[PDB]
Amino acid sequence: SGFRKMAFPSGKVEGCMVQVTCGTTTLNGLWLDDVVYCPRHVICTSEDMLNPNYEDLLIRKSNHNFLVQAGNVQLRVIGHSMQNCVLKLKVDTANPKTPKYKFVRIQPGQTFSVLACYNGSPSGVYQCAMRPNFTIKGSFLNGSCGSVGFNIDYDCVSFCYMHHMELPTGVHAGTDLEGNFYGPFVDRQTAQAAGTDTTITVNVLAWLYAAVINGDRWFLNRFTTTLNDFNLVAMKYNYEPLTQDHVDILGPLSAQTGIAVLDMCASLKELLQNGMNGRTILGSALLEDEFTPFDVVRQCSGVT
Amino acid sequence: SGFRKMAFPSGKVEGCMVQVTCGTTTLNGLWLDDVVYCPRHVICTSEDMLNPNYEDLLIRKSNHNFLVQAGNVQLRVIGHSMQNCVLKLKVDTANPKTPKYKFVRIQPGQTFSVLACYNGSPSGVYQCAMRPNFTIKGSFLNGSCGSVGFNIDYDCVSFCYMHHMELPTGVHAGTDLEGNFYGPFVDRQTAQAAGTDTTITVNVLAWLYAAVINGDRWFLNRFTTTLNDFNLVAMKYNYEPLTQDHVDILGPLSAQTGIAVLDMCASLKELLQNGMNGRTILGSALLEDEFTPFDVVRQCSGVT
Ligand SMILES: *C(=N)[C@H](C[C@@H]1CCNC1=O)NC(=O)[C@H](Cc1ccccc1)NC(=O)[C@@H](NC(=O)OC(C)(C)C)C(C)(C)C
Ligand SMILES: *C(=N)[C@H](C[C@@H]1CCNC1=O)NC(=O)[C@H](Cc1ccccc1)NC(=O)[C@@H](NC(=O)OC(C)(C)C)C(C)(C)C
Repeated sequence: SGFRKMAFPSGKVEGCMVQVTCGTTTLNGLWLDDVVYCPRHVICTSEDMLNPNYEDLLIRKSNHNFLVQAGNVQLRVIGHSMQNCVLKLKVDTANPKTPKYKFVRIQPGQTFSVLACYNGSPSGVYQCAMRPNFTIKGSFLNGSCGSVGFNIDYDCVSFCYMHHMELPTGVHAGTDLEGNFYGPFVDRQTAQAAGTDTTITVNVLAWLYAAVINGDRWFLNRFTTTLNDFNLVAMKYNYEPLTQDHVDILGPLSAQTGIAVLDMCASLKELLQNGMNGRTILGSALLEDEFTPFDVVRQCSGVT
Repeated sequence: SGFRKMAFPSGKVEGCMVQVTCGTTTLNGLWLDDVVYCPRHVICTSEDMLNPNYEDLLIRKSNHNFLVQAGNVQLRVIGHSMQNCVLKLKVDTANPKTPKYKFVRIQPGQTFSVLACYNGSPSGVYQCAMRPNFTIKGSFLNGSCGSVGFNIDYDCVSFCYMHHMELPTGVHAGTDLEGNFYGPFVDRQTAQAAGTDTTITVNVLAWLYAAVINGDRWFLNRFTTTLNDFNLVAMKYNYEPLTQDHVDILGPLSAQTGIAVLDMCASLKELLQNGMNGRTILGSALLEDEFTPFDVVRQCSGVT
């Protein structure tokens, strides 16, 4: 038992990280087969981002303007192209540690692991959720761009995030591996900011189910609520309205525990209105919303 | 910026995990050079732990009673011995992915990463602290024993924990890699339990310094306290008394931020007495005590 914010083992992704240098800018790239993926802003100088014409900037560059270092070894760039906000550098060597992989675009509320990298080398791993405002609560410093977010299925790495920028409140925005930013954010110097960050209701309910699986049952009550009644409370306290689709994906956890989804909603509704009596659920004095229903099943049974 | 509970990249340790089977018991082992380390309880049946004489149990066994599987490959056990609560199985093949490594025993309050494993295969990674009651807040299921905890220096993996058992409150106890349990716990069926879990004061102060580095400064005040005055407040709210040694190791963070340690103690003292105004520090409504002063420096600057 016990329940922790748990990341995927990073070894498969560690073998894909390389360093990309263009001019005086150094960041990380993702080396899969004979292609290296990295943020396109690597071609900007300190004073190119004010009004960056990425097309003109890249047209001015050639292959020898891009340096790729894999550990101690220089990889020779033999081609380059741009796809949305991602630069694609063709190299003369296929990565011998290329994993089976997919490029996926996730929905808000879904989770993934981040391998934070500097100088093309792994530094740390942590678990993130794509917030409803399309930011993530990362930990990133100078040189971290090109770090990736991912999930693992069996032996297949699903890459879903590449890091580009930090917003004024210390949260972060990036793209999928096709270069399309999550949310309305862009790799330009405009007055961008994270909006209000709503609590992911279906994730909180999943975490409450995790608590029941772990023997924490004090918050359950014998009186059911309605979806409309629960949502009335959910708009206050800044929770996402619970949809029928969200009720649906909580089904497997409801069947496993014997607690009807609307009974758990009644429990959550009571917790919001009366507050937690300085009390812990899974050892936390707060409701956690960065576990999906699939995350709970994986950690509680699927890992075995 | 941003600050997250961050684990070390697990790839170096993933290559050391193997599966160990004895009788009907299957768990994980750590394969370094030509030795496999695993909990000695693997030699017990379901009804041997009531009064286990591990010496007699191991004397009855031979090499062919131990099966070690590294991925798809059986490793031949050619020797066996017991050191404290750890079994050491000599195999005929040295691990080709053996990292540079050390066996270390950590102090309470220090942190490490856990690679949770099942069937000798990595499942997830998360960050733990050795609690003052000598337990860790892990996430472990059946078959997880032999999962290890570690820190990484440069290229050297410092193994500090191997998982053995779960206590009634859903926390966990284990040994160092020499087989000596942390705390008063034993691999026997006695009425063991985690005691009161004290808050690691020096870690909370370190995290407050991390908040200042990240631009969170609202909790600072211009009035200093004394160590004795702070500790009077610290015994209430169940904080560890702050020692001069703890003040010492906060020195580098105090110099970096310009905030004297006793000024941060005054800030912490005010936070405990008046509570947090539903307010967030680093986006958390609570004080976090699972980051050491070295953890803060690593995440804020050292990773670059
Ligand atoms: C990439 N290495 C770097 C990562 C950030 C450094 C500080 N924390 C981070 O997460 N990102 C940047 O430097 C980007 C520009 C860039 C560079 C290389 C590749 C891709 C993108 N710039 C910023 O994140 C920037 N934010 C910013 O301008 O925010 C606005 C647009 C004003 C809302 C700064 C954090 C550097 C101020
Ligand atoms: C190892 N695979 C297993 C891991 C635990 C299963 C449930 N969560 C876990 O962390 N540990 C055990 O099964 C141990 C015995 C053992 C087996 C193999 C190697 C080493 C040790 N037993 C327990 O953890 C046990 N706790 C227990 O008896 O607690 C007392 C001693 C009564 C306080 C159980 C969790 C299985 C009840």
